Amino acid sequence: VSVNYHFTRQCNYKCGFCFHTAKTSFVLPLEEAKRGLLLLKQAGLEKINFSGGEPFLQDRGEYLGKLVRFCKEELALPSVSIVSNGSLIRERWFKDYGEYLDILAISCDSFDEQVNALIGRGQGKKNHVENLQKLRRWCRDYKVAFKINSVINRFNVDEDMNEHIKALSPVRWKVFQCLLIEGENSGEDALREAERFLISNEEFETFLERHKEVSCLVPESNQKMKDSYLILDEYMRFLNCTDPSKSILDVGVEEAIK
Ligand SMILES: C[C@H]1O[C@@H](n2cnc3c(N)ncnc32)[C@H](O)[C@@H]1O
Ligand code: MET
Ligand code: SF4
Repeated sequence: VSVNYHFTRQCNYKCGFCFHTAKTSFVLPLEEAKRGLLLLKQAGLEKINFSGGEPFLQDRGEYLGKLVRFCKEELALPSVSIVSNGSLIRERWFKDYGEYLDILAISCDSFDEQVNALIGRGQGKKNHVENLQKLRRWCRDYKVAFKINSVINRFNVDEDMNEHIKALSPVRWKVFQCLLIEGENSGEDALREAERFLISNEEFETFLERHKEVSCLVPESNQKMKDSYLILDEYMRFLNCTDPSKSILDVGVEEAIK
């Protein structure tokens, strides 16, 4: 019914906890991605979420825009979403592709710009929060629903974001407990080592209680992510958050799900 397509692993940020790291530079040929997306449509997909990696990095966002247009215009998917760090989104992308996009979720873990910088949620300019605010205004002007995703971690577990989130008035505020995935952000050879970012379930629940007045908050605990977050990787193989499947481009959707 719903799928997270991490179609690229390249990114311009350096988030210390990143759980889907730059292990490859492979992106499928556009027509191959279209072929697999059609299979998903034929298997009953109704909601697609483009992720990564940074979705807007590949071909300056043009690759992503073509797949978004394909999903809306050719596959007639009623819900097409992107999750992005926001830093590379050009207004021209909205002009060219925004009519095909339902939802843009921007990842922002703190409203203290210095906290984002220290976490690696940036590329040096230390203006990640201010960019989030501009993207809100573009979503309003181009009629795209705006969501914000935050990873709750050691450095923001005590932050009060109530007034900041209410002022941004997002459709949904998705709040992820920092998640460890072996081979991604855990291991001597991993590109990231996220252990120092982790928080306990009790700490996570405390953050949620602090923000109980935010009615658009939606929590994503570790257990929820393990139970319900499905990944389609850059080869269109299925992965979970707990070897990859065969690619749907080889064995089809059904055999790949097992
Ligand atoms: C796809 C979503 O995953 C979030 N994200 C990135 N790394 C982690 C992690 N270690 N734990 C939980 N969420 C994470 C991104 O910030 C984005 O919002
Ligand atoms: C592993 S996160 C992938 C989506 C995007 N890079 C973000 O952080 O919002
Ligand atoms: S979590 Fe950070 S480093 Fe990882 S892909 Fe998203 S923006 Fe890039």
